Amino acid sequence: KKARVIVDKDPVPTSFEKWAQPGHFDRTLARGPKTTTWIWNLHALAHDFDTHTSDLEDISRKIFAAHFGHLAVVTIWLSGMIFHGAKFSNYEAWLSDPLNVRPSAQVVWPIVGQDILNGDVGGGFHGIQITSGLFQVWRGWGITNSFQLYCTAIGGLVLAGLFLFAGWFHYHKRAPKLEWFQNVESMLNHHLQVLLGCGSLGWAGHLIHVSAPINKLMDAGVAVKDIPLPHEFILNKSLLIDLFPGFAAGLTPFFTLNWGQYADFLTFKGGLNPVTGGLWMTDIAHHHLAIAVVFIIAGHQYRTNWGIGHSIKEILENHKGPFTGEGHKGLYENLTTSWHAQLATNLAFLGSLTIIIAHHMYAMPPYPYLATDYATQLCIFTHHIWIGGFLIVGGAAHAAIFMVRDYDPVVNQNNVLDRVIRHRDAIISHLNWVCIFLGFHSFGLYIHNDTMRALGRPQDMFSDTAIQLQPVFAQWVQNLHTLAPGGTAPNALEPVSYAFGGGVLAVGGKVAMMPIALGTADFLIHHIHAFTIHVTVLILLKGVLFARSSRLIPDKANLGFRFPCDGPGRGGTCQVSGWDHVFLGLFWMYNSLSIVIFHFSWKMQSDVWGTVDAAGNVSHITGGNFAQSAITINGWLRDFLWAQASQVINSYGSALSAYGLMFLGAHFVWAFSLMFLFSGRGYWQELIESIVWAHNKLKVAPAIQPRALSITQGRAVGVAHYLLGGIATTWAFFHAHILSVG
Amino acid sequence: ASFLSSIFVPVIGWVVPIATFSFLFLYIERE
Amino acid sequence: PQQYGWWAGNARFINLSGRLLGAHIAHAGLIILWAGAMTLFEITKYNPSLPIYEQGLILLPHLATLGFGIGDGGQIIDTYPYFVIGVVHLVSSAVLAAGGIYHALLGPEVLPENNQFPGFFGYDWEDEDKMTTIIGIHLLLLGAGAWLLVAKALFWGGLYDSTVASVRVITEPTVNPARIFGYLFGAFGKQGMAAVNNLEDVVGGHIWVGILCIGGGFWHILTQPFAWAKKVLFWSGEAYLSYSLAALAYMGLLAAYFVTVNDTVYPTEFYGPLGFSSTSGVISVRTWLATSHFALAIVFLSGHIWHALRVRVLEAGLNFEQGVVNYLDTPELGNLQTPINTSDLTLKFLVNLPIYRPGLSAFARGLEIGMAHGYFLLGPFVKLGPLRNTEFANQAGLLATIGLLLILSICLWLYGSAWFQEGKSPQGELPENLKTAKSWSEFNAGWIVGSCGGALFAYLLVTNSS
Amino acid sequence: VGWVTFYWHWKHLGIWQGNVAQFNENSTYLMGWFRDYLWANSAQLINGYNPYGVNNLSVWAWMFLFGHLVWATGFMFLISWRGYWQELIETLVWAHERTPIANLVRWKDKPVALSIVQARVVGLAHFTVGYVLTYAAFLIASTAGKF
Ligand code: CLA
Ligand code: CLA
Ligand code: CLA
Ligand SMILES: CC1=C(/C=C/C(C)=C/C=C/C(C)=C/C=C/C=C(C)/C=C/C=C(C)/C=C/C2=C(C)CCCC2(C)C)C(C)(C)CCC1
Ligand SMILES: CC1=C(/C=C/C(C)=C/C=C/C(C)=C/C=C/C=C(C)/C=C/C=C(C)/C=C/C2=C(C)CCCC2(C)C)C(C)(C)CCC1
Ligand SMILES: CC1=C(C/C=C(\C)CCC[C@H](C)CCC[C@H](C)CCCC(C)C)C(=O)c2ccccc2C1=O
Ligand code: SF4
Repeated sequence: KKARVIVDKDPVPTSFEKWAQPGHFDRTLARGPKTTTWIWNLHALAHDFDTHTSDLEDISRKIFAAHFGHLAVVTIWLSGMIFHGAKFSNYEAWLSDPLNVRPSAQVVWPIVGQDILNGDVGGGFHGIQITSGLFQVWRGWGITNSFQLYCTAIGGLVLAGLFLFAGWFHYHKRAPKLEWFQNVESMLNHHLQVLLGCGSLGWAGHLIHVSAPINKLMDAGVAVKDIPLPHEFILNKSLLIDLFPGFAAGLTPFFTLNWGQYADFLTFKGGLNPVTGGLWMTDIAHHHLAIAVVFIIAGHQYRTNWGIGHSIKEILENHKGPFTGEGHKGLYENLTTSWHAQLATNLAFLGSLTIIIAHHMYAMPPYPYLATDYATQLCIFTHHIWIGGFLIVGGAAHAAIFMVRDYDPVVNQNNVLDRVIRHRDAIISHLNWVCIFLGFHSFGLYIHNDTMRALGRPQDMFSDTAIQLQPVFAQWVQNLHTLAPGGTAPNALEPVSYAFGGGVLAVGGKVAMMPIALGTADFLIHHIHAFTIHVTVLILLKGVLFARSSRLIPDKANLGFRFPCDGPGRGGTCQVSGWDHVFLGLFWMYNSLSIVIFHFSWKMQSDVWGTVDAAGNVSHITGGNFAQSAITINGWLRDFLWAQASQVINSYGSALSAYGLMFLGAHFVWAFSLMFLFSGRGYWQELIESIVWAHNKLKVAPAIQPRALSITQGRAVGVAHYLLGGIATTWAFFHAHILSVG
Repeated sequence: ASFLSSIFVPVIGWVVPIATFSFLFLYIERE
Repeated sequence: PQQYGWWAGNARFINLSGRLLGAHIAHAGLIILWAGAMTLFEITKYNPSLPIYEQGLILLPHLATLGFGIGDGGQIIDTYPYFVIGVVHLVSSAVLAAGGIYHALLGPEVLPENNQFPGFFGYDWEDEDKMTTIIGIHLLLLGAGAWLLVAKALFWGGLYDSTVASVRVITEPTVNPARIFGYLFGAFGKQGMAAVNNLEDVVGGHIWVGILCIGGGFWHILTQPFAWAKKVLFWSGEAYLSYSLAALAYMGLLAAYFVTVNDTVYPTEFYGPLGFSSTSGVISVRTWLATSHFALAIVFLSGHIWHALRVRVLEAGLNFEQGVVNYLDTPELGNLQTPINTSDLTLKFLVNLPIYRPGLSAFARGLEIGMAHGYFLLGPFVKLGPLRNTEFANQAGLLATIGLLLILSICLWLYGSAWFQEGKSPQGELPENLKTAKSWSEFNAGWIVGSCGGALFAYLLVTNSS
Repeated sequence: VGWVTFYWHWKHLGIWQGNVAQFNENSTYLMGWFRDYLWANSAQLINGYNPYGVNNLSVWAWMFLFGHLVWATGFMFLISWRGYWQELIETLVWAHERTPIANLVRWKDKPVALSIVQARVVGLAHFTVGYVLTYAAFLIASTAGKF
C-alpha cells in the first residue's frame, strides 16, 4: 500500500501526575516498593518499552519520541563542546600556531588547589589540553574566530530545543500510527537520499565554497585576520577565482559534462597536504560530491507510491539457493515486526563501521594538523574502537533479546534463521575449535618466545632475527596499494595512505604518516586479534543461538532473556541466559579491544610517529623496539606497560596530576568490581540480615526492606565497574603518556 | 655423582608421571 | 530445455547436437575475427622507434617469436608476414561465421545418427565410443599443429632466439626423453616446464607432445573406454564441459606462469622485463598477458567447480528446490545429511581407510595407520627441533618421533585396558575385528611396528636426499 | 597479607638502602606505594630476560609472568559460571560423536562442566597460586637484585 503521513492526535495528555508516580509504566512497579529490589527494577525496566505495553504501535511511538530526546542531549553536548571552544579555549591562538600551541577548551576553577590542572598549553592560555580533535574539526570546517563558534553553539541549543519539542510533539500531540513506522522502503529512500545523500551534497557545498578556500589561504601562510570571511568567497568571486581558477568556468561545465573544468577544486590527489599533514580539502570535496550522487541514486531503489522501485520483501524472498532452503523468506517480517531485530542489526553494523572509522582516520588523517597531534590521533582511534566494540556487543544482546521475545517459528520455518538454529551445535563446535586453534597458535607463540628468551635461546624464538612468521599476504596487499597511483588507480598522484607505502610525510619536525612495515611481531599480534574476536563471537553467537533452548534447558525462552540460572540441578545451570552470554562477551570484547589499542599505541610510537632530522632520518618515540620486544609478554609488560606508565605515575604536582589520580581511581574501581563478580547474593543477604538486626535493635529498620542486589544485578554491577575501571585506567595511561611524549 | 641428575630428573619428569598416570587411569576406570 | 530462462538460454541446446555444433563454429569464428582483426589493429599503430612491450601490442610479440620479418637484435624490418597472417585468420573468421549461422537455426536442431556419412557426425552423450573417437580425431590435429611449429622451427626459416637476439634455424632437436620429461619432474630448475632456457628443448618438447597427441589420437579412435573409466567419471554432457573447463583453467595458469618467469619462449625485446614491470608509467605486454590469463585461469577454475558440482548434485538424484541438506531418514537423530558427511566420495574414502576397510586383520589396520602417522611425524621433530641447525638434526628428530610414537603406543594400551574389562565391548565407531582384547593388542602391535617403520623410512629418505 | 608483606618489604628496603626518608615521605599516599614500591622495584625483575640477553633473575622474571597468568586464569573460574560451560561441552560432545575417525574413540566418563563448588575451589586455587608466585618472584628478584 501507499506510504503516507497518518498520526493519532493528542494520544497521551501531558501532566506531571506520572512524574510523581515512580514505576507508573510497569503494572508490578505501579503497586510500589516493598523491598529495595523495587528501586533497581524501576531503573532496569525504565526504557524496556516492550514490558510497559503489548501494543507495537505504542512501543513505536515511545521509541520515536525517546530518539528526539537522545538527539536533544547529543545536540546539547555538541553545542556545549563548540560553546566551550568559543568561550573557554585557545582555538584562535592555536589557528595562528597549530604546531606549537596545544589545544585546550576546559578551564578549571581555582579551588582546593585543583587550578594546577590549568597547565601552560601555549597561546598565553592555561587549561586542560583536549584530545577530542575539536580544533582540527573546526579548522576543517573553516571556522577562524570565536564568534563563528558562538553562532554555531547557539544554533545547536536551538536545534536541541527543536529536538525536545519534536519528541514531546510526536508523542503527546501528533503520534504516528504503526502503518507510518512500517514504511521501511520510504524510510530507506529518505534516509539514503536526504539524510546521507543531501547531507553529503550539502557538505560538498560547504567544503567547495567555504572550507577549501579558507584552508588553502591558511596553508599559504595568510594571517587569520587577513583571510576573508566565508561569505566573501560567494559575494566576491574574484577572491575564489584566485585560489581555484575552475570557478571562472561557472556552472555550465557541470550541465554540459565538461567536468574536467573543475579538476582544480575537485581533485583525486591522494596522500596528504604537506603543509597540514591532513587529506586535501579538494579530494574531500570530490569525495562528498561523489558520495552524494551515489546516495541520491541509491535511495531511488525502494518502491514507495509510484510502482517503480524494489519491494525489499520480494528481494529477500527471491534470494534462496540449494543450501539455504527458503533462504531469506520471513526475515522481512522479523525486521518489520521486531524493534530488537532492527536494533541488533543497526548496533552490529554501526559498531563495525565505528571500528572501520577508527582505522581509516589514523591512516588517512582527514583534518588539518591531526596527523602530528599524536595525543588526538591515539585518543580518537582508541575512543572509536571502544564505542565500536560496545555497539557490536549491544548488537548481539538485542539479537538474543529478539530470539527470546520476538522470534516466531511460523514466519521463520526452513529460512536462513531457522536452518542456523538447526546446525547451531555444528556452528558453535567448529567456532569453539577455531578459538582453541587460534589461542594455541597465536598466544602459545608468545609463551614459546618468553620461554626461549628466558632460557637464553633467542635463535629458537618466533622473531624476524630467528624463526620468521612474515605476514606475506598483508605485505603483498601493502605493495599493491603503494603501486596503485599511476597503475590500477591511474588518476591518483599519491597512495590513499602513506601507511601502505610511498615516502615518510613530515609536518613541522614530526612524522604525519609513513609506511607501517609488517613483520613477525605484526603477524603474531594480528593472529591475537583474530583469536580475541573469534572468542568474543563464540560467546555472543552461542548467546543468540542457545537463547531460546539448549540440550540442558529445553524451555529457556520461557525463563526469558535475563534470568540468573535454572538452579544448581543438572550439575548447575549458572549463566545459561542470553543476558549472561552478553555479560561474558563484554569481558572478551574488553580483552580483545584492550590488545587492539595497545597494538596501535606501541606500533605507532615505535614504527610511525617521531621527529624527522633535516637530512630526513626518522627518530621514533620508542626507537623501533616493537619488532624485538612485542614478541614476548615480558616485552609488553616491560617495554609497553612498565616503560610508558612512567608519565602517569610521575604526574603528581604537575598539570597531568589528574591523569595520575584517574589512573589509581580506575585501578580501584576495577578491583572493587571483583567483589561483585567473585561473590554471590546469598552471602550479602545473610550479612544484611545482621545489619538489619542492629537497625531493628535501635528502631531505624527501613519500611523498604534492604535486599542484596539480584544475581543478575550483581553480575551487571560487576561487569560495569570492571569495564569502567579497566577502560578508565588505559584512558588515564594513554593521556598522561601521549600528552608528554606525543 | 653429578651424572645421577641426568638419570633422576628425566625419571621424575617422564617415567614417574607416565607410570603414575597410567596406573591411576587404569584404577579410576576399573569396574 | 524450456525450464531454462533466457539468462541460462544456451543450456536449452545441451541435448540438441545441431545448435550446440553451430554455437561452437560461431564462437570459433569470433576468436578468429579477434585474432585477425586485432593483428591489423596492432600493425596500424606500430612505431618502429619505440619498443613493442610499452606500446600495448599483444599479438605482434607472438608473431615476432616465430621469426616473421625480423633482422638482427629483434628488430621488426618487414610487417607483410603480420598482414598475411592477420587477413588469413580475418577471412577464415567469415568462412566459420557462415558455418556458425547455418548450423545454428537454418540446419537441423538434432544431427541425425545413422549408417550414412552425415550419420557419423551425429552423437549422443551416453554412447561413450563416439566422444572418445572425437577426442582422438581432434588430438591428431593438436599433434599436426605441434609438428607444423616444428616444421616452422626446422625447415621454414626457424624461430627467434633471445640468446644471440637473431632468428636462428633449428637442426638438432632434443629427442632425449630424460631431458624433455625431466621438466615435468622439476629436474632442470624449480620453475619446471617454465624453466626452458634454449629452443633445442622447446622443439624437442613439441616433437614429444606431437607424437604423444598423434599416439593418443590413434589409441582413442580405435579403443572404447574400459570398465574402470566407466565408474570413476560422470557421463552427462555437462560433465564433459566441467572436465574441459578444468583443463582450460590448468592451461590458463600454465601460460600465466610461463609468460611471468620464462624469457626464452617470451623474449624481453618483445614482451618486456621478467615479472611485473612498467616502463615510463606504461604497463609492459608481459604484465598484461600474465595478470589477465592468471585472472581468467581463476575464473575458469570457478567454471570447472560450478559445472562439476552441478553434475554431482544432478547425478545424486537431488534437485535445487529441496536442496543438498537432508535428515538421516530418522529426523530426531543428531546429525544432518550434508555433502561433507554423506557424499559418496566421503563415504567411499572413509570406509576404505585402514581403520574401516573390510578384510584387514587388526594388526594390518594398526600397521597401515602406524606407517602413515610415523612417516609424517618425523618432519616437525627434524626441521623445528632444538638441534635442527646441527649435524644431529635428522637423528635427534628420529629419536623424538620414536619417543612420541612410544607414548602413543602406551595411550593405545591404556585405552584398550580401560574398555576391554571381561565381555563389555568398547563404545565408539570401531570395526567388528577391533572389539576384542587380543584384537586390540594386535592393533597396538601393528601401530608400534608401523609407526617405527614409517619414521625409519622417512629418516632414510630425508638423510639420503642426493 | 599483601598489605602486611608490602609494608614489611618497602619499610625494610628503605632501611637496607639507608633511605628511610623514601618510605617515611611517600607511604602516606597510595601513588607513593604504586610508584616507589611496585613500579620502582619491578625495574631489575622484568629485565631478568630481554632482547639483549639473560641474567640470574630470568627465572624470577618468568615466574613473575607465570604468577600473573595463573592469577588471571583463576578469574575465568571465578567470573564465568557453570551453565555457560555445560552448554559449550554439549556441542563438543556432539562434534566428537559426529567426527568420522575421532568417533572411533569414546570417553568412559561423560564430559561435564566443573561443579559450582568445584569452580570456586579451582578458581580460588589459581587465584592463590598466582598471588603467591607473583609476590615470591617480585620480593626475591627485587631484594636479590639490589643485594
Ligand atoms: C589469562 C587468563 C585466562 C586464560 C589463559 C583463559 C583461557 C581460555 N579461555 Mg577464559 N576467561 C578468562 C581468562 C582466561 N581464560 C576470564 C577472566 C573470563 C571471565 C570473563 C574468561 C571467560 C571465558 C569465556 C566466556 C570463554 C573463555 C574461553 C577460554 C579458552 C579459549 C580457547 C583457547 O584459547 O585455548 C588455548 C589455551 C590457551 C590460550 C591457554 C594457554 C595455553 C598454553 C600457552 C599452552 C599449553 C602449555 C602446556 C602444554 C601446559 C601443560 C603442560 C603441563 C601440565 C606440564 C581458553 C582456554 C573460551 C572457550 O572455552 O572457547 C574455546 C570461552 O568461550 N574464557
Ligand atoms: C620434567 C622433565 C623434562 C625433561 C628431563 C625434558 C627433556 C627434554 N625436553 Mg622437555 N618438556 C617437558 C619436560 C621435560 N623435558 C614438559 C613438561 C614440557 C611441556 C611444557 C616440555 C616441552 C618440550 C618441548 C616442546 C621440547 C622439549 C624438548 C626436550 C629435550 C631437549 C634436549 C635436546 O635439545 O636434545 C635433543 C633430544 C631429543 C631429540 C630427544 C632425545 C630422546 C627422547 C627424550 C626419548 C627417546 C625414546 C625413549 C628412550 C623412550 C620413550 C620416551 C619416554 C617414554 C621416556 C629434552 C630431552 C625438545 C625436544 O627435543 O623434543 C623431543 C623440544 O622440542 N620439551
Ligand atoms: C602453541 C603453539 C606453539 C608452537 C606452534 C610452538 C612451536 C615450536 N616449539 Mg614451542 N612452546 C610452546 C608453544 C608452541 N611452540 C609453549 C606453550 C611452551 C612452554 C612454555 C613451549 C616450549 C618449547 C620448548 C622448551 C621447545 C619448544 C620448541 C618448539 C619448536 C619445535 C617443537 C616440535 O618439534 O614439536 C613437534 C610438533 C608436532 C609433532 C605436532 C605438529 C602438528 C601438526 C603440524 C598439525 C597438522 C594438522 C593438519 C594440518 C590437519 C590434518 C591434515 C589432513 C591432511 C588430514 C617449534 C617451532 C623446541 C625448539 O627447539 O624451538 C625452536 C623446544 O626445545 N617449545
Ligand atoms: C555544524 C552545526 C550546525 C550547523 C549546520 C548547518 C549550518 C547546516 C546547513 C546545511 C545546509 C545549508 C545544507 C543544504 C543542502 C542543500 C542541498 C542538499 C541541495 C540540493 C540540490 C539539488 C539536489 C539540486 C537539484 C537540481 C535542481 C534543483 C535543478 C537543476 C538540476 C539539479 C539536479 C542540479 C548547527 C547550527 C545545526 C549546530 C550543530 C553543528
Ligand atoms: C590433500 C588431500 C588429502 C591428502 C593429504 C594427506 C593425507 C597427505 C599426507 C600423506 C601421508 C601421511 C603419507 C604417508 C606415507 C607413508 C609411507 C610412505 C610409509 C612407509 C613406510 C614403510 C615403507 C615402512 C617400512 C618398514 C616397516 C613398516 C617396519 C619394519 C621397517 C621398515 C622400514 C621395513 C586427503 C587424502 C586427506 C583428502 C583429499 C585432500
Ligand atoms: C557487595 C555486594 C552486594 C552488597 C551491595 C549492595 C546491597 C548495594 C547497596 C549499595 C547502595 C549504594 C546503597 C544505597 C543506599 C541509599 C540509597 C543511600 C542513601 C544516602 C545517599 C542519598 C547519600 C550484593 O548485594 C551482591 C549481590 C550479588 C552479587 C554480588 C554482590 C556484592 O558483591
Ligand atoms: S549459584 Fe547462583 S546462579 Fe548458580 S545455580 Fe545457584 S543460585 Fe543459580
